[PDB]
Amino acid sequence: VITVDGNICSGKGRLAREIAEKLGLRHFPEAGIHYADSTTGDGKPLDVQLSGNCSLEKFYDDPKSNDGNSYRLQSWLYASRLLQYADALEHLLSTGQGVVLERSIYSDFVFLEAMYRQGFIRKQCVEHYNEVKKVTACEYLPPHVVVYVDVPVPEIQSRIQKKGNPHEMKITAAYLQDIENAYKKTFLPEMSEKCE
Amino acid sequence: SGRPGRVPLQFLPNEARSLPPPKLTDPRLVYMGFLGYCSGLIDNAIRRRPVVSAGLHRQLLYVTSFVFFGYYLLKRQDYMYALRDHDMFAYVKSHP
Amino acid sequence: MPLVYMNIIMAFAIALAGLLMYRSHLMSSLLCLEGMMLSLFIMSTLIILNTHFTLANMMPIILLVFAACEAALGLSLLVMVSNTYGTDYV
Amino acid sequence: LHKYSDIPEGTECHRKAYASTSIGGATGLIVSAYSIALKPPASFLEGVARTGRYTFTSAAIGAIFGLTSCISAQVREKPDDPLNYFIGGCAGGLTLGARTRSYGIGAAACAYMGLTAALVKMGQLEGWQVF
Amino acid sequence: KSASSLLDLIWLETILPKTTSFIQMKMSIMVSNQKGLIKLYFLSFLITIMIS
Amino acid sequence: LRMLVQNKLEVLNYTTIPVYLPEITIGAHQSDRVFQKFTELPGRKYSPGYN
Amino acid sequence: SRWIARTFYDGPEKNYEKTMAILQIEAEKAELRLKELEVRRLMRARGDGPWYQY
Amino acid sequence: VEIIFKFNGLGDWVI
Amino acid sequence: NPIIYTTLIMTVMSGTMLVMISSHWLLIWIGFEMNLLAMIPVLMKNFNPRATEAATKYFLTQATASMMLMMAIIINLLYSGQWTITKMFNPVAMTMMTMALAMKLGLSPFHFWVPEVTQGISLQAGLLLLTWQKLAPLSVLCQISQSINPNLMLTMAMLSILIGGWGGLNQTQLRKIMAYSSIAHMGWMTAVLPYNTTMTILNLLIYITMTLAMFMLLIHSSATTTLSLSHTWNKMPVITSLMMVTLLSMGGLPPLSGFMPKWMIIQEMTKNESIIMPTLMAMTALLNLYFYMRLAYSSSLTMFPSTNNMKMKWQFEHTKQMKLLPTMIVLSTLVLPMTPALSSLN
Amino acid sequence: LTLGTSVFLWIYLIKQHKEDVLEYKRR
Amino acid sequence: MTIQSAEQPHKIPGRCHAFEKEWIECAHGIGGIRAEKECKIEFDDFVECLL
Amino acid sequence: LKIIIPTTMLLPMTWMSKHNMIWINATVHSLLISLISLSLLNQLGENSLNFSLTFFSDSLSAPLLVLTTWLLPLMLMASQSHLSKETTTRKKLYITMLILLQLFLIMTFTATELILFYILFEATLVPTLIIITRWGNQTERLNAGLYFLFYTLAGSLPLLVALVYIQNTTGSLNFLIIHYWSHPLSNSWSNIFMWLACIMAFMVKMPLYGLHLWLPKAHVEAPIAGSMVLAAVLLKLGGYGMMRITTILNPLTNYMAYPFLMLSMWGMIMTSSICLRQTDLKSLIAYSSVSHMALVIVAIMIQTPWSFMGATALMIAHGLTSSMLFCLANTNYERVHSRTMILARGLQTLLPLMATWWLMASLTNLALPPSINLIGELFIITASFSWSNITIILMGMNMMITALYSLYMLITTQRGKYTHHINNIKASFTRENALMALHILPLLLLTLNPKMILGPL
Repeated sequence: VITVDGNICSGKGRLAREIAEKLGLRHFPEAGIHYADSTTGDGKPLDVQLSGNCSLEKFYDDPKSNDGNSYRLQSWLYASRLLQYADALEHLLSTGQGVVLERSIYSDFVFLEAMYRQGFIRKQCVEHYNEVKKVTACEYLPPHVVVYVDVPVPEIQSRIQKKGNPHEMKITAAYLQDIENAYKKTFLPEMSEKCE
Repeated sequence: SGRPGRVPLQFLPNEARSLPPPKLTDPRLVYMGFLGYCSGLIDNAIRRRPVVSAGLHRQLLYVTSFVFFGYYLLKRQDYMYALRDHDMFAYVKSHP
Repeated sequence: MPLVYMNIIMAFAIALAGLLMYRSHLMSSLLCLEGMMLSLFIMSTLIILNTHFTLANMMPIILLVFAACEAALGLSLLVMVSNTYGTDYV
Repeated sequence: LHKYSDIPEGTECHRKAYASTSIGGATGLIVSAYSIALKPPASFLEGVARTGRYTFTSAAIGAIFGLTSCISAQVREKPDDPLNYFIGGCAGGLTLGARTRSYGIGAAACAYMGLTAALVKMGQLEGWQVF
Repeated sequence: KSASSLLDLIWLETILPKTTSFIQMKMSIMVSNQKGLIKLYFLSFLITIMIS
Repeated sequence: LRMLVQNKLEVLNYTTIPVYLPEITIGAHQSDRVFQKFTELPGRKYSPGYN
Repeated sequence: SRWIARTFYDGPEKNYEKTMAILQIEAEKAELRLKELEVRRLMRARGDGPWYQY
Repeated sequence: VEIIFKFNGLGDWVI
Repeated sequence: NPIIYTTLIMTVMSGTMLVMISSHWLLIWIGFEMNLLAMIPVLMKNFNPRATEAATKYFLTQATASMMLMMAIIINLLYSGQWTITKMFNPVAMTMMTMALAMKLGLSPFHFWVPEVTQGISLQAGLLLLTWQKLAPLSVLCQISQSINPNLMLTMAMLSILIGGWGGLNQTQLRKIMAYSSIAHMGWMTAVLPYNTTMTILNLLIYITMTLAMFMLLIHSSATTTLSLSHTWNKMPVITSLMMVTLLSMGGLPPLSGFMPKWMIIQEMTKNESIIMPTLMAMTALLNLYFYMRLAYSSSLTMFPSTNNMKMKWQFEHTKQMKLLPTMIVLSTLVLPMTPALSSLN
Repeated sequence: LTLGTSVFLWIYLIKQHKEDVLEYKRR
Repeated sequence: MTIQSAEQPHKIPGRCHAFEKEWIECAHGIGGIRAEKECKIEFDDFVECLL
Repeated sequence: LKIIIPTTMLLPMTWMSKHNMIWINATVHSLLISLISLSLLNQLGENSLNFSLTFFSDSLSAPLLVLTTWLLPLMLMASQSHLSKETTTRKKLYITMLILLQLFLIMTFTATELILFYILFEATLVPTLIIITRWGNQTERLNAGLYFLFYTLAGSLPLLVALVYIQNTTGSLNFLIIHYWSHPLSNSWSNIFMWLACIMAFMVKMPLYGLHLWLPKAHVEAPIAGSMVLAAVLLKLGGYGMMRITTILNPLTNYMAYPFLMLSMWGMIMTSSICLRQTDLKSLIAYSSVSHMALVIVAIMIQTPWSFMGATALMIAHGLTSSMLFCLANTNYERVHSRTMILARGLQTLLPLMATWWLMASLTNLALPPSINLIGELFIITASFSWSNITIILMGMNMMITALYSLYMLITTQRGKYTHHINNIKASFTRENALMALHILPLLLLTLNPKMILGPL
């Protein structure tokens, strides 16, 4: 299975488009708040209130909300993306066909890695996140078969301006730069050794 | 156990048989019925299910199951008690 | 009962007390247990030799087998505990 | 215990008191034994300090219990009713109260040890089988 | 000063709920001593055999 | 590993670990209520094949 | 009162006969239980009986 | 022997 | 792979059946011995740094127990030249056979291994350890009930109940609690054993049914630590709403089935006089009940705060249904007006 | 399948009962 | 495999076959309990046969 | 066996009832079954009525049985607005607790074997526990559950072993024959422990002054449907059983009554005195309840026939009046959530008819003629006075303080100024008036025909 690791705003979408065309297996659709709802039975998104009770737009509009949404989204997304793995890796063990994931769990290290730096989330939120990380991820053994990628921070800032959504435009730069910095500094630095 | 005569693993002696069988609607027995019934119901409720109306099939399986085993178990019951009563009286003649 | 039997039995009692005083790395315990095994063996065989209760000549060896067998198992567990530490009961 | 059992009645208080002292000493050695077994004292001298503690305490309790009981028997000269032990029972706790240097534990020990002893005597009178 | 308070809210409750409820605190922390080192209770098996 | 891929709650089994950080955790009233609301949906009262 | 005594209840007689039969039955069980304990103590004491022998 | 249970003593050959 | 796992578990079944069949002693000691070798590996599935020393505990105690047992058999033979079960003919030997079996049941003060070992393994291997392993040693005690030295038996039989109590009030994570529950019920089984074995076997059946109910439920919810159990009220409310009941049946509140054991036991011992012992025993059984109740408070009766992440899990039904479960609940609860049927056990 | 087995346990039960009563009358 | 006698290869006698044989012939319907009374003498001689 | 089946039958009816209609179902049929229960009352002037081998209906049980059947609808009327926002399955689950409970009562009153009577006597413990613990308000209820529980069991368990013992030392455990085959047990020491073993559980379940501590702390916590039963009935059943087992004992009772007569004769004045100064009403009522039960328990122990007559009467009367005060207090607690009595203040000013019920209820609490409460009490004072001429000086003080605090709860939570800001009150629902009228009317009709309530003696 192949999970492209495009790391940007509007460039995130660009990464997905290249990946979808690239692989025969169905492309990851992002698997965000209603990603579970897609598989649930109705196959359809619910209200945000119970399906996730996080809402990303309410992250970007007021990051560092007194309500810990800044974290509540993070961890919720991680659980969903974990399920993503399960939705597709099982299919890998079934039909034996390749299948194309969009972003995958190893990539979720970094958003929190920066949010902690901008201070959007308190440290204990992090400690919870890495205990649950260690407890859950460790048993999943094989990773990879997937392509890392890069885009300039400023250039993504440029496409971000081009991008229609207001919330995306608001997003801060220094945060995103901290993302790309830690992301390249550690994520590829460890994972490539396994993918090799 | 260890009583003279008799053989080990047979569930029920031919020496029984002579005792009347429990009648079909002995209340104890029907209670085995409902016992199976409720078990059959919890079988639904645990596995979500729309309780009662669903799987009325299997529910019937359970009630027939436990009433069935309950029957023979009742036979061995009466056999055993009749047995101790018999041994007791024989012994009271044995040592007047 | 002739004194010799008493002596072997006592060797058993020591072969137990040694198992239970139980100290440091546990490999000593698998030893002490096997010693215990050996004392039971000998104490059995002397008896079967005594009364010429011939069929039971088969038992001691069979005893030995399983007993040795479990001890043979025991080392394996020790391996695992040795595997993460370099063994100690402590 | 069979030795202690042949009181008789309460005659010769010393003869009895020595036996009760013996029983108290025995139980003290047992409690000390498991205590050392399950609470590794560290530095063995402390361990014998511990066992000296418990042994002496339980022996004391047995002594004082025995002699107060027999004295009450030889004074009230009732002498067979269960209450005859109960004082000693109540006394015993106080002994335990002294070593612990606490009014609380001594107070509770008085009451419960008293009731236990009273039940024991009552049992000798009634042949209660326990086992 | 008495009846509502010390006689029935503070002693009459001390004498048998709080007693047992405390004694089980002590005993329960004593028996379940958290540790679990082998040499300990294993040696205890020894002496309990010697007594038995 | 294939057995683990199936029965996804298992892969989710540790994601609901009780650590009780104030932002994640929810008081019993809101949870009892919201889940009381989740059952209100047409496809959720029962296992999917039965509803 | 008469009409009630007709439609609902009954003379004492049924109560009385019922009480009779009850006392008889339960008495019989009582004596049987005691006798059974006798039989059991003896039979275990001696082994002479069919159903305690090892 | 008084310990535990009696040990009859003398030489082994006797049995 | 399952094909080997099943052979192990079947040879455990055989390794106990063998004890339940053979009359010759040597085949009994073989029965336990084969049982052991086949019991250790099944504790080592998944395999943890923790699980390893769990198995070390279990093996070490079972091995020394089997040793003392064989020694006491040999001494029995020395003083009567027999191999048939029957009465033993030398008290110094007999007390040791009682000790060896006392370890095999895990009765106190030999008990300390059981709460620990349970901690080290998954609830599958756990349940199997607390039920199937309790058969064989009892299977031999029923055969040597004839000559038991009742004093020695009732003392461990009581002390098992006190220790099975006090060590039960203290713990959080459920498995250790299940350990103290079982270690407490064994006191009730082995208590009445000198007096009347049929009551023992009755109580045994109830105990096994009960602990099957619990462990199937814990499996069904994958709860472990008490708090972990606390969340379950919102996800699949029924099963917490059913743990309540099965717990009460552990507690022996009288309408419930679990009362049937105690209330036959009290009968039997009372025929023997021995009136005081059951009173202390029954009083302490209360203390045993109390932590079932507190554990009930964590779970069904009251709602500990849910964690958010739970919500997605609501969409996903539990799978791999365990067929035998519902009946194991129901038999372990409602069966009380079916005591007399106990005489089927003669 | 299971329904048929269930009916079978019935008819077998009423069978063995029925004959059992007769054997009772005889003995 | 049970018992001192009970057919052994090449019909080799037990060392204490006789007292054992008598003692078992004494033991049947008496069963276990009364057996420890009435057959005591036989078992005694068998004991001295053993030790 | 005729009354008992339908009582089981409401359960299917409850579960299958339409989701918003269940209250009507349970209410209507519970009323009907009450009326069917009423036909039992006839009894006989000589022999105790009999039925199956396994049930019988002594005159002592019948009024109690009628009462117990009567309470279910009441608890429903009280409950059915207290809860509303609860999910349908949970509510439907909830009334099952109540009805299951009364089913155990109808079984445990008619007895007949004292082991059956026991196992039901203790079986009652579960549903009331569940109700106290899941639907009580505020935190303390959790702790309360435990006090309610162990105090029963710690009492009941020895009783259990004792029961088994007797059926071994004598023939059958059955009540009729043991009433006839009864033979004295006397002094020694084993027999004394037999005595306490056969008394302590019953003297726990109806609170005794040294042991009553759980009871207030139950009533503080339980949702009202739990309160009405826990007060009006379970105490009374403990009394019923203790009146039952006194067929044995004697002459030993003559020698063992004294300590408990001291805890009771003193505990009545004492608890009533504590009753004179509570912080909050819901407890005040509870201590009033203990303060009356002490009278029952001495009435049982002096064992004079007058004393049992008075025992029966007072048991029932106190049942109804106590339940009445509880619902009547819960109404305030719902209107203002104060709980503390001081906040209610001038409640009479703002609404009248409730003040009238306060009047009737408290008025019969103090017991004035010719309330069955009073006449129930006067007998036991008579027999007590026969038992000891001094005893009156104690009883009189009771009749003093039970006046005071009773009137007190009236004049403090009613007469006087309204609190200003408490706008919350909203002018009395029909169900409220309906409910308490349902308590109090039977209580007043009942005085016309005591002769059917005085019981067997």
